[PDB]
Amino acid sequence: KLVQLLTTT
Amino acid sequence: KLVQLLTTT
Amino acid sequence: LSPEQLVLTLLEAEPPHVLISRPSAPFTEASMMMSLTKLADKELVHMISWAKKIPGFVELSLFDQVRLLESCWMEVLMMGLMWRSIDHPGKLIFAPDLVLDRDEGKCVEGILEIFDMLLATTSRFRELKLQHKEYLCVKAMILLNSSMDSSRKLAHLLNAVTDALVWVIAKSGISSQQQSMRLANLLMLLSHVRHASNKGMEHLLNMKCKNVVPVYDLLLEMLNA
Amino acid sequence: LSPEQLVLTLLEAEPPHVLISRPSAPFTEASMMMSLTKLADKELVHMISWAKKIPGFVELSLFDQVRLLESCWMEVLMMGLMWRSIDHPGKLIFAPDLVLDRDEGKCVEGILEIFDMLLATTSRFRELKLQHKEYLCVKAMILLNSSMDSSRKLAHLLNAVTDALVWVIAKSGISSQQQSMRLANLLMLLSHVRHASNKGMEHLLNMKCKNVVPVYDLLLEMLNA
Ligand SMILES: N#Cc1cc(O)cc2cc(-c3ccc(O)cc3)oc12
Ligand SMILES: N#Cc1cc(O)cc2cc(-c3ccc(O)cc3)oc12
Repeated sequence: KLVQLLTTT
Repeated sequence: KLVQLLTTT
Repeated sequence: LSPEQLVLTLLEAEPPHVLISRPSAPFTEASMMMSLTKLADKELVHMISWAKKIPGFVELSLFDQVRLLESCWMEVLMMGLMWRSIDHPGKLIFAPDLVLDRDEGKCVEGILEIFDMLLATTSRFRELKLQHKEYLCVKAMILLNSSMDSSRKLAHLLNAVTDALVWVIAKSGISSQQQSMRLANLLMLLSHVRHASNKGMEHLLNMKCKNVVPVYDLLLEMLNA
Repeated sequence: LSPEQLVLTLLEAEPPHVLISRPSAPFTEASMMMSLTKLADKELVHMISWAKKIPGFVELSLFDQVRLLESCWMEVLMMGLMWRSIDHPGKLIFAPDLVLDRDEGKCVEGILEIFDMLLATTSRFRELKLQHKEYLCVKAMILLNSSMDSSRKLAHLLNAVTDALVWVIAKSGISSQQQSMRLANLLMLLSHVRHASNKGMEHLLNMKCKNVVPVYDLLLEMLNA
């Protein structure tokens, strides 16, 4: 979750 | 003990 | 990038104001914890976007980006709470529709302790007349200094934000000795933020284990890590 | 009391090094914790004496003195530990004949982690080339900043030690701007010390409940706070 928000906008 | 060292020593 | 422009980028990174969509009404131990956790979850999403808007953050290794956010999230949430509460003595402005009184923290065991800690530190920032731009620098520093190639990038960034805070203080035009005194006073308050932080999470963790608060994906993950 | 006299006073107030001997045979989980708790208790006694020598400390109410010490004792112990290990990378000098290698921390469940963050913070202090005079001021600041007409007197005491730290840094000769940056860099490390402290005390309580080592009297009172 934290990771997918760090790699998407 | 803490109070003793603080006030008695 | 000058300090003034670095601070402008922080201002531009500021997350939007968040509300929990809750019709005004009294608080119980369940309705409070549920509101606080629901708010924390929404703010966490915005916190991730905020971090990415800090010049250089996305240049760090994905491993560093994740470690910095997993360790400081609660402190960053509490720093924001204190800045929102600065103009409302005696109150904790978690959100427009989530304003809590000290005596309302008595509806939840172990939280009145933390509220007092947050209200005290808030009153301290109020006394210092914390400015918005200092708030911005301080919040960014919390994220960048929560660390316990990409390494030097981090140091460079932390140094840049520190230089921005010094600059902000220098603009207040106060005495040089008073500028140093102010710099030290603001930074020493961060220990009290990190303290209310560790306490706030211990409390939340105990709450999770009891399944008292609903399941929030991002928050649950941030908490577990 | 000028900054220089405050510093000289802290210099003289420095507690003597507590001598503790390393067990004959290689450390076991229990003998290491025995050595650490035995050292902490003796150092705690000297810490109290040291505190009463900090200008204005005895003028605070007895209850403020107690809250300050209960809240920062481990932080103080570790700051001293880090200073003693400053010129010994990969080594933690708990005491003259109690030099623990990062490795020996494997016999104790969950202490290696704490040893790592302690070593990390030490390297940072080393990298900044922390000076004895700065160190004295920071340790005193740690005690006075743990507020986790007496309350007002505390604020004045903290400002006095802070003025002393600023004075020490200026005597280094670096540019005014670099003095601000050094002040910021040093204080930003208090967060890391406070963090390690939290883990350290958490770990000690863990060990006590596990019955890995007996913890009583002074040490125990400080643990419960
Ligand atoms: N205090 C406190 C506290 C205790 C707890 O169990 C959970 C939470 C969550 C928050 C919280 C939520 C949103 C913020 O912007 C700041 C703090 O504060 C908490
Ligand atoms: N690391 C660690 C650690 C873990 C623990 O359970 C107890 C202790 C006590 C100390 C300790 C003792 C004396 C010092 O001058 C500094 C630190 O370190 C500890």
